[PDB]
Amino acid sequence: ELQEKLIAVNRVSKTVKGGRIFSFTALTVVGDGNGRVGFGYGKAREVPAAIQKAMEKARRNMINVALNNGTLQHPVKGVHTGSRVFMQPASEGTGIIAGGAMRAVLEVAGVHNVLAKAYGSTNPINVVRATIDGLENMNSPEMVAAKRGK
Amino acid sequence: MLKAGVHFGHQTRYWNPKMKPFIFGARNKVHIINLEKTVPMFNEALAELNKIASRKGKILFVGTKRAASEAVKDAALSCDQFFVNHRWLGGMLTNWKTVRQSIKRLKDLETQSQDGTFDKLTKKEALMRTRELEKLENSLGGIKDMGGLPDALFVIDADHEHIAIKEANNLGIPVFAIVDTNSDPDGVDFVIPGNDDAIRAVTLYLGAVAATVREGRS
Amino acid sequence: GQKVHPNGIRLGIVKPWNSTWFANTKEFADNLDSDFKVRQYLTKELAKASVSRIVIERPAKSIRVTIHTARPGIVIGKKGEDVEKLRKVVADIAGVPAQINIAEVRKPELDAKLVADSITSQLERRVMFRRAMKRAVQNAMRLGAKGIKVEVSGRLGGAEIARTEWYREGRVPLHTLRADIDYNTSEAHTTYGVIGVKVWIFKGEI
RNA sequence: CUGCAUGGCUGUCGUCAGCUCGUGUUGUGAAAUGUUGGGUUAAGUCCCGCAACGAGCGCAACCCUUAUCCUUUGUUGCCAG
Repeated sequence: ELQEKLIAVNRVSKTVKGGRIFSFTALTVVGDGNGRVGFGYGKAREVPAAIQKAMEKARRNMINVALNNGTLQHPVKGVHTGSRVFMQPASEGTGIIAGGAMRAVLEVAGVHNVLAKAYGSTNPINVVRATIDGLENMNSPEMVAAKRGK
Repeated sequence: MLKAGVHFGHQTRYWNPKMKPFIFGARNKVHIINLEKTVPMFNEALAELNKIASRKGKILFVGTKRAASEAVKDAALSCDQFFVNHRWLGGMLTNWKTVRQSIKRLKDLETQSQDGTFDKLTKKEALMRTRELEKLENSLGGIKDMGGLPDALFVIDADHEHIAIKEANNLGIPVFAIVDTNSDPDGVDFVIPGNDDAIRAVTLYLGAVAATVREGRS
Repeated sequence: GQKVHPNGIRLGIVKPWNSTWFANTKEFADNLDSDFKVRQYLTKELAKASVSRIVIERPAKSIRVTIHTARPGIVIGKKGEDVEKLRKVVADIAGVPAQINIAEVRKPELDAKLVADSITSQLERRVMFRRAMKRAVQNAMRLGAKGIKVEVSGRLGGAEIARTEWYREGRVPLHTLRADIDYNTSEAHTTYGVIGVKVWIFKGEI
């Protein structure tokens, strides 16, 4: 039950020379559904091809997480080009919730029980890389305690 | 090894600060490497090369410098290595995600030349298209069965194979080099004493290192 | 615009002609009306035959028919003598002895008349139109070609409106006069729409 | 009456030189790099060198034709031997 998820679509229109041209960009995620996350950028002259390039990069990208029991133990921040994504462990209700570009990212990591906001740039290609910087930043307790001698 | 005590090569007063610990003195007025340490320095790196080959790491030999421009396959035909002898440029290894199209194009010939469909005319394929395959075997045949990027790189001279060192240091590939009297280990991760301009010597030296890559089939 | 009539004005360019006939100009309209009549009774004994096109030549005191088929067995029938029915349906209309030639189609999944049939018979079975359209192109472009375009119209994928969507691979020179384009329009004619497909195939100039 | 409902028919920059597919490398990215530099051309044209390569399209080539021999014709045309 591995699932390949889309975050956002963008269209960039440029006057040439005489007349105009336009291309589309997509941002997708695949990961592993538990403890591993991965994302891809894709750009083409049509939406289905931009998504197809993005999936072909997202299956060839990976990040390992310090994850246990599908959940967070501490608040964490991650930053990329003005996106300052801050994450809190969410309990006793709905698990998603959170910013519109984060909902698939948490679910392909297996951590879709988290309240997250962007606190800056809302641009999805900054937001995803600030959310993933937070999944890279988090650690186990376990390791934050195991830094002690013996 | 020195056997009858004979010593040859380049440089009779000059040597670089990075070679300072290898040279012991001079013989036949040429600077000589310490004969007590040559064999264990050579064996040290040759065992790591055998271990890379024993975990299915593929070994790429660069023979652009004249003393190996044929010997890299003519003195190594039963060693299970891959080879390059053409002049290097930017992208000469780092562009592999594109250059794989030429590998796909080579396999499309050697999957057709074996069939009787290729033989039924006098020259249209059985001469004109064998001349097309034998042309691409010359420039890419020495890497056609490798795939992706190398797991170790070997060079005859770090002064002349310097762009193969550059492209390997861009991909993260460990580099093995031969040294004698003037060498810079910047971008090189293993060094061994040997020959770089012999007429002679290099043919036997290539068999003394590359045969440990076919031991990786064990 | 700039779609033109490929089966009309473009069909006489870099291609062999499908009819050749002489008549007195005082009866030209009646001999043009019979050029259709000698097809009307014939394309009903080819109804299963996967024919890409037919050619009907009317020399003096003669009529000569060529059939370009993907299935040469189904036009010759039991013991291979049932091909004479293709003469007898036109000789009974023209009132002169008729000749028949059966010609083989090279790569029947690269011929525009037959590719549009192989898409229409999938749309009648309610398959996802993009799957049939993309498989028709990935098949044809691997059999040969320099480029191909497909355009599907009517009730696309379960849509509440008629619509039109297309897909193209390689080059399709529609504004070039010497391009030798192979074309067809087909229609499925259902209780719930007309459901149409149009295909343009390019394989080489002249 | 109206291209201010269309299709077809063509008109134009213009024989202008430039436009894409599979790709590499660089940047968060618009996009860049290459297609820049040295020589040159009818021309992103042909070369030299280089972080770029293959494959296509247009150009050129291809197709049409003219300036003059050779062989074939040989008349009620031509006429040298």
